[PDB]
Order: sequence, then structure tokens, then C-alpha cells
Amino acid sequence: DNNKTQYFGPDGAQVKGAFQQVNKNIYFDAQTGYARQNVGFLDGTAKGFDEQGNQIKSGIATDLSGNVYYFDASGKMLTGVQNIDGKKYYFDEQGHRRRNYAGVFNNEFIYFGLDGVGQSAIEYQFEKGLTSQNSVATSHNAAKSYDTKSFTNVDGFLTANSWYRPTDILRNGTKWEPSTETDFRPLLMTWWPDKEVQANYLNYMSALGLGDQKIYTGASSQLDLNNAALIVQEAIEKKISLEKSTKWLDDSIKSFIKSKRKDIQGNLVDTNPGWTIDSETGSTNHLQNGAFIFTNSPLVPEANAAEGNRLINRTPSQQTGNHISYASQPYSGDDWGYELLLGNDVDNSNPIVQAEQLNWIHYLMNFGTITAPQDPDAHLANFDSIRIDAVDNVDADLLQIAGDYFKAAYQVGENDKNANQHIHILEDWSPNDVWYNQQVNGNSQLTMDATMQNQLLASLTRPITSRDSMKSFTKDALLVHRTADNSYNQAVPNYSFIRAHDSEVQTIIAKIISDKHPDLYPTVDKALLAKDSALYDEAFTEYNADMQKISSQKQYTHNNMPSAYAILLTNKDTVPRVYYGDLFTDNGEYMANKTPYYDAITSLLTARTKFVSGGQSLSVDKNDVLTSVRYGKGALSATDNGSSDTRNQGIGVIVSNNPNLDLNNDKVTLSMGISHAHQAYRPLLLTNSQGIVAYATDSEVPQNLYKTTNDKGELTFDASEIKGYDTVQTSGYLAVWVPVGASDEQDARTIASTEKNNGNSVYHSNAALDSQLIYEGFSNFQTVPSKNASADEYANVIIAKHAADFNKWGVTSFQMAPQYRSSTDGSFLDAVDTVQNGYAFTDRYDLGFNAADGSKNPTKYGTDEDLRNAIKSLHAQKTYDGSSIQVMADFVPDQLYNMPLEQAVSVIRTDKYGVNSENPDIQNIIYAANIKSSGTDYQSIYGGKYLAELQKNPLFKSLFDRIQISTKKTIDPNTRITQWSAKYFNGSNIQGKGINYVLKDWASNKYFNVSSNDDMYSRLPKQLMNQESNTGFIVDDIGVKYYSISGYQAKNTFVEDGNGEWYYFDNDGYMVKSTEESGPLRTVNASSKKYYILPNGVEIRNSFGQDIQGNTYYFDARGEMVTSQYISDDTQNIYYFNNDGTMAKKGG
Ligand SMILES: [Ca+2]
Repeated sequence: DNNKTQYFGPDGAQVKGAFQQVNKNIYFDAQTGYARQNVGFLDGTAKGFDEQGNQIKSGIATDLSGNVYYFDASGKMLTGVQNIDGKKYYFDEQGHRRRNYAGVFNNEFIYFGLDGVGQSAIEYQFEKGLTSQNSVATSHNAAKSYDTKSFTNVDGFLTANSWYRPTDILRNGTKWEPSTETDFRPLLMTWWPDKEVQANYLNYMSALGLGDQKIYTGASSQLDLNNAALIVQEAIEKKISLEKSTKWLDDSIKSFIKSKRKDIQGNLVDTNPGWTIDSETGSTNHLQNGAFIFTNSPLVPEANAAEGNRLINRTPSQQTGNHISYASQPYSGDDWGYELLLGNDVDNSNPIVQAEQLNWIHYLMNFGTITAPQDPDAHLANFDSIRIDAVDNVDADLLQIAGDYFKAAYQVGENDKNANQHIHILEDWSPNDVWYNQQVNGNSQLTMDATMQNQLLASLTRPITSRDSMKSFTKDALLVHRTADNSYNQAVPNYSFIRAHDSEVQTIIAKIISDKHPDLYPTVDKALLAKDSALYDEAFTEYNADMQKISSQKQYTHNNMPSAYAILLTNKDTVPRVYYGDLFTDNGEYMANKTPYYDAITSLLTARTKFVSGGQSLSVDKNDVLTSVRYGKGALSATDNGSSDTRNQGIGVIVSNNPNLDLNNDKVTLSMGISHAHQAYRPLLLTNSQGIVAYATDSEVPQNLYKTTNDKGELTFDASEIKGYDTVQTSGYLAVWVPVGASDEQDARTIASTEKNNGNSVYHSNAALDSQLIYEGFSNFQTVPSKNASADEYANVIIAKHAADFNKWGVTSFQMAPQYRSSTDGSFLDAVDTVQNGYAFTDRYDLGFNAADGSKNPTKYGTDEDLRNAIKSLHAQKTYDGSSIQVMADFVPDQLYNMPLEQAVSVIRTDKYGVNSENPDIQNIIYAANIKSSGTDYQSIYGGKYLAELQKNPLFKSLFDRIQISTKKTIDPNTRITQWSAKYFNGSNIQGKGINYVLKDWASNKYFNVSSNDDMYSRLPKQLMNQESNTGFIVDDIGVKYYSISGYQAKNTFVEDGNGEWYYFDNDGYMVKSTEESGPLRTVNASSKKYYILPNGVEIRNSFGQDIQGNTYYFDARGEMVTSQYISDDTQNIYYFNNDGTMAKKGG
């Protein structure tokens, strides 16, 4: 080649990766053919060779790993200390040149740095000298007073955004005037926590025209930095006089703190890492990429919780303190819960909180009467039931608290009739929760059947590649066996569904976002943090397009949706839940656009009302065609002769999921009952190439389609009728047949019994309960009515109009969205301003009240008025048993978002389970968390308001006396929660304020605090109170002392100097420096932790060190000696360090 020389064997082979001669030991690289420089150990140990070939004499030579050898003339390597070009270098006994290595060599203490270059460990490495922080101006800039008055503060603490009142204002930069009350200025104008930040602040403000055209750094002198700040101050004050405002300064101070910068490498780094998320590192396993747990500390007395509160992870499975599987042989008993989900996690193991949760439930259940007392119909605008949200992320005690309430208020334990008038539901995703619910929790709330959901998806909704057999519907792991469901009051009461506002929607969108912009959002979990409205609009045009496509070309969305809904709505022993987004489009105006499936599904829904009743049986023939039969009311098997009600009731369903179904000579059979022999049947739903046909009466059917049962009550189908299809709505075949001659009076539903029941379950899976149906009446991605939206865009108005629609569909429980005024801060999907769905809120009692000026100010769904009217219209609708349509409140006890006020709290960095991510610098440190509510919100009005009232009631005695499982204590209604505070929270997601956002003197190592004059906090910087103040290192006949920028002395702390070396200062206020009498290896603080301190005082880090005896130790990033441990080196070298701390010796 050219500029490359390569060699091949006396053979086909290239000879990559080994040494070979020609006429000179040329190494050739294992990947590149190319001849490289290398060091060969063959023959005499340690020979060295260059690219051209031939031995290296008297020169440096570098290894494939990166090891640097030095040879003498004659080719032998050198070891020990060597002077190469008037520079000392250390070579170990392996001949490697080494960096970050300290030791006494030939009676000289040397430290070889990152270079490899020796420094004298005798010579001081810091600037000798102090620098006064007293100026002509310090008298004027000193604080007006040293207490809460004169500082903006978080519980007494100061942050980087603290503003203060100085004694004088340099007014229009020309005249020192006494300061008025409103003359506050940002602390960062006159004080900084070290020189580096000071330097950066100066460059930044100068970049806004308020500064010097000169670049500064931490390397720059202290006195220059101070003088330059004064020039900036003149500029600031003139601008303030010009603008008649300081808001501009607040803006530019805030943006400085989060400013980014170039680096040496050339990338964007944070200018102030300790004031941003960058410094908040730990585990990523939390939806928002980090979490804190709040933990008590003496420094922060009012953020501290009581003893034995903050019990994390009391999921139904672990309510006791330990996992308990309630599941039996076929079923799973896993728990996938975890305490810290999103936002600020409410502590529901605190009994005062638990009472506040009860209060809230009472409020919702009486929302109408409470909010509109003057209105004589207030009593008709009350909620009826609740949906418990995020059950696996809150203390399970709450399930019992609620169960107790509804027994107390509505006597739901008495009979089916009362129970079924208030139908609650759990968001209980863990498998174990089904059985916990049954054994521990009565069935006070309805479990979800997840086995049904997952099977409907696997067997029908998947593409053909991934799709399960229909035979799976007759499997054993299913919660409710329906192969021969011929009884009542056996099945575990449950609600079953296919999609929901979150499940099987938001993840399909996030996948699309990710498959278009992997650059920005590489995973689906990450994509849920997407906040740009552009990204959703884009994704949705795709999603909507995909839904219109044929089944074989559905790249993103669910196949066979009407086939699935047909099984779900005809199934026995379940309360079905319909998702809004399967009738209507998940995006756009509320109820404005229908899906491809609206016809099919709304047919089924009314049909259910007329025919679906009696016993059930599932089958799947050799061809894998599912045939589900309902025998009609009064008949529980195929061999049952039934009641008078049987003849004209009882549906039958046929489903295949094979698009190339060819029956050939085979036959499909719907075995209706012997109660249905010699009987004419007609289709409700059928599949063409064009789509699905829906016949809505007998008279819409053509006579040839009619078909009559034989003497056994069977229907038989040919290949002429049933083949494979591939439409938008069906891969495989779908058919629904109903008996001919039904009347308009005919209703298949059953009235609830008023008899007392045996056992502990509130609900019982029987005919009456199966007469119920839930409609999830919202979507995440419903468009958000713009500021000046017309009154009829708001979903709660549209609900009221269409009230009868839902009654016609058989709806008995209308599950509304959460109605709580949403955050718009984009911290998570639910809080982005384009989908303020109502799961992200600050004020749990605010369901859309008018503003203070009395202007209508609604939620996404409408005003409080509009909500009250939605509930009245639904209540005004009456179902088959004469009772109203129930309205369901989404009960969201897990968290709060986006709280207005900061509080000081003690934090530990953790993951979502609460497990300490063990970052050293985040161990019970002080954080300014947005964790306190306004105290003027509706929480402050209604919080705990009804608890005194409720205690006095006899009916609630059980509730209040009940011993809760996890707390082992009873609920505590005696304290009211009107302001949320940190003490009522388990923890929070990481808020990116930065570790060092709360300000602190580094010499004393105490926090500043202006609300206290206790000795656990440091007094204000000495200059900010017009006292003498100096900073720097000062050498003395005794030793070395150090004063911080604030003027205090270093005692019992480590101290980093000029982004370089670390040092330690003892109890006497003196630097620690090893002497000849007392060597370098030293405990310093009664911690069992050993450091390596040079005679400079330099405490070495990421570096090896030596005894005078000859042993080697390694000291980690924190400077601590390493024990019982392997250490990998830069050049891929390995060293083992014994429990001893000493290195294990090598020699080869
Ligand atoms: Ca929680």
C-alpha cells in the first residue's frame, strides 16, 4: 500500500495480530493489516520494536494497551525513578510508566500526577496569602439586618435565588441611598459560594452588557473578581432605575444559575452543576429518572415525620410488612407495586393523612350539596362510586378505609341491591391483588380481570406473527372458566376490559413518537416524557391512518377490535368496561369522530340489553373457531329446559383469528340450548369483504339468511358462509346470532336481590351484577378546549346532551375522568398542556371553580357548574331496575404535582422502590423542595372539614375504631390537613434544584440560616454583616489554616482548592500534613477510614500511594483507602488490594 505496509503468510492467510520477521520483528495489528509499534515479551523479556521494524533503543515505546516503557541503549527496559528530559518519571517493576503515584524514592517524597511527571510533595501547592473581603462598598452592601425580614428564605435557609435587603442602594449607580422596604437585590449580586461561580457570574452579566469586556476564571485573582463585581453592580442599578423594575434581573439571575457553557472537549456542560439536575445523580428506575425519600433530621424540624410513619411499599401484597402470596396453584402471586410513582408521593401510612383521604371521599360523594347549597337540586349532583387509582403504589389500608365508608353511608353490606347501587373499581395490576382483594378486603371494590384483557389482546389484537390460538380462551390460567359456566355466586366478582385511557393507547402513541425520533426519545417509557404538541399531532396522523388500514397492514394498532368486544360483552360473570376511544377517536373533539368499530360495538351494546343472559359455554373446534353461547335467562346449560324467559333470549358468538380459514368439508357448530330447538335465528353481526354488517331488527334481515335450529338446538355453518377474511375490522371471521321474535319490552337484565348473603364478599358474581356495565367516558388525548372555547366544546356539556345515548348502550356506571384542575408543567404526560387529563393536580378539592374575579375558569372538561350538570343528566337517566346511572369519581390518593411553595427537607437519593442509590453526597442533605401547598387553595377550605362531623355519627363508629393493617393504629381524624407539608410525604421525584442549591459555608460545613441563632447553622458571611473577613490559605510557625470566601475557619472538614487538590483540617483548625515521624497513611476522624496525605497537606485521590516500608495502596475518588478489592487501571492493568489495604505484589 501507501503509508501502510502489510504482510501475508506463505499461504492464503493475512497474518493479522502477531509478530513476524523479514530481514525485523514487525508486529501487525489483529484488525488492521498495518504494522504497529509494539513491545514483545518473546525471547528476552521486555524487548521493544517500532513500526518500520527493528528494536527500540534509548527511546520511549508504547504498547497496544497503552503502557509506556522506556528502554536504555542495548534494548533493556528501565525501572524505578528516571529523569527523561529534565523530568522525573516513575517506572514500576513491570517497566510501565505510571501516573497518580506517590512515594518516598531515594529519600525524596514525589507525587507523579496525571502527566506521569514528578512534583515535590514538600512544596506547598496552594496560593500562600489571605485576601480581605472588606471593600469601601461592604459597609453599604452589608445586610440591613441579619434575620428573616431582610432575606427571602426557605424555612430560614438561603438558596442561590435568595434576594436580600442591603443597608444602602447604589441608586442609578451614582448615589448611596438608604434602602426602602422594597429594595431587595439578588444575593448573588454581592456574594458567591466560591471564586469559580463568582468568575462565571461576571462573564455572564458582562455578556448581557452589564459587565466588563474581560474574561475571568477561578484561576483569576480574588481582588480582581471583587472589583469587577462592583462594576457589574453599577450597571445593574442603572438598568433598574431605567426600567423601574427588578423582574428583568430575577429572570437573568435565574437563567444564569441554569446557564450552559463550552468545555475543553467542546461540548455543552452546565456552568453551575451543583445548582442543576446534573448533580442529582443516582438510580434511573423511576418514571421521571430519579427520586428522593424524605427522612428526618435535626436541622429541619418541621419537615420531620412522626415515628413509624413513612412506611413505604405497603401494596396489597406487602401490606403487612412482608410479601404474602394469596394466589393458588395455576395463578400468579407476584407484586409489581412500588411506592414512588410520580410527582410528590403522599404518605398514606400516616393516620392523619388516611383521615384526610376519607374526608376527600366524603366531599366527592356529596359534591353537589357541598358546592351548591342554595340550589334545591344540589342533592342530585353527587358522585356515587369511586375508582381507586394506582392501588399498587399506595398503602393498601385505603381499600379498607373506603370499604368501611360505603358500608357506613349506604349500607352496601346488606344485600345485592345496596351493594350494586355503588360499584367501585380497583386499578389493581399485580396478579396477587385479585386474591388479596377476595381474602383480605371483602370484595369491597371490584378487581380487574387482567387474564381476560391479556387473552383478548394476545389471541385477537396482535398481528398474525405474534397471535395466540383461540384455544387459549379455554385454558386454565383464566380467572373465570367459561367452558361450562353454569352457576351463580361462584366467580370472583370482577370488571373486564380491553383498552383504557392509559393501557393499550398511550404506549402505542409513545412507540410512534420513538420510531420517528429515536434521537430524542429512544424508548417508549422515555417517550411518555415527550411534551411538544408537534410530536403528538405528528404521531396521531400516523395512528389514525393506521387504524383505517386493513388488518394485514396494521403496523401499530389493534386487529379484530369488534371480535374482542363481542366476546367481552357476551361473557358471563363480569362487569364489562367500554373505552371511549374504541367508539370514538382517541384524539380530537369529544365525541366528534367515530372509529371504524362504532357500528359493531354499539350494536353489541344494545343487543346485550336485549339478549345476553343465562349460563355460558365456550368451545373451539379442530379448526380453532371459538363458539361462545349464552343460553338465555332461566337456562344454565345446554341440557336445561329453562323458564318462560329463555325462549327469546340467549346470544351466540363465532370467532376466528385466522385470515385464511378454509373449512373445506368441515362444519362450525353453535350448540344453543335444548331450550332453543326448532327455533328460527337471525344475525346481529356478520363479516363481508366490505366490513361488518349490523342488523338492528328482525325486519332488516333478508329471509334467506334466517336459519333454524335442529331438534338438539344446533346451528351448522358451511364454507359457503364462513371463510377467512382480512378487512379493517376482522382478521378471521366474526358472527353474532340472536333468536327471532323478541319484543320491545324484552330486557335480558336482572334485578338485584334484597336478601342477606353468606360470606364476606360485598358483591357476588351473578345475573344482577352482570346486568351492570361501565363506560370509561374519556381519553388522554381529547383536544383541550382553548382559552376562548365555545361552551359546547367542553366534554361535560357534551356528556349532558348525549346522556340518553349511554342509557341506550346499557351503561349503569359512568366512569368520568379525574376532575381536578391540572398542572401544565409538562413534568409527565398527564401534565402536558395539550392533555391536561386531570391526574396531575395541586389542589385535590378544585373541580373547576370560578376565579377570584368570578370569571368562569374551567378544567379541561368544564366548570364546576358544568360538572354538576353532567351528573344530574346522568342521574336523570334511569336503567332497567328504575335506578339512576351511577357517576364515578376517580379517587387519586397517590400524589400531588407542581406545588407552589418550597420547604427545606432532608433527602436521600433513591429509586422508585425507596432503595438508597448510595450517592455519598446525597445522604440526608438539605434540599429546597417544592412540597408545600399555598394554604389559600380549596384544600385549605375543605381539608379535613367533615371529620369532626363524621366521628359524631354512630354509623361511622366501625370505621374510626378499625385497626389498620399496616399502621397497626387506627385512623386519626383529630388533625386537619389544610396545607400540605413535607412531613405528610414519603418522598418525591428529583426536582433538579441541585444538591448545593441550599447555601452553605464550606469551612464550617454548616448551612446558613436566618430564622435561627442556633449553633447548628452558620452565621451570615462575615462581610454581609460589615465585619472583617478574609479568605485563603495562611502559613504559620505552627501550621496552616484556611478561611473560606465567607470568612470562617476550616475545622474538621475536607477542602478542595482551585478545582485541584484536596486538604483536611483537624479539630485545632490546622491542616493535616504527614511528617517523617508520622507517615502519609492516616485515619483522621474516628471513622475507620484511612487517607493518604502528603507533606503538602495534599490528600491524594484516584491515586496509588506508598509506605516507607514498600507497600502500595490505592485511594478511590473519595480519597479513602481501598480494601479486599481489584482495581482496573487506565491501560487495562489489574491490581488486587488485600483486606489489609496493601497491594498484592506481582513481578511478572
Ligand atoms: Ca405512594
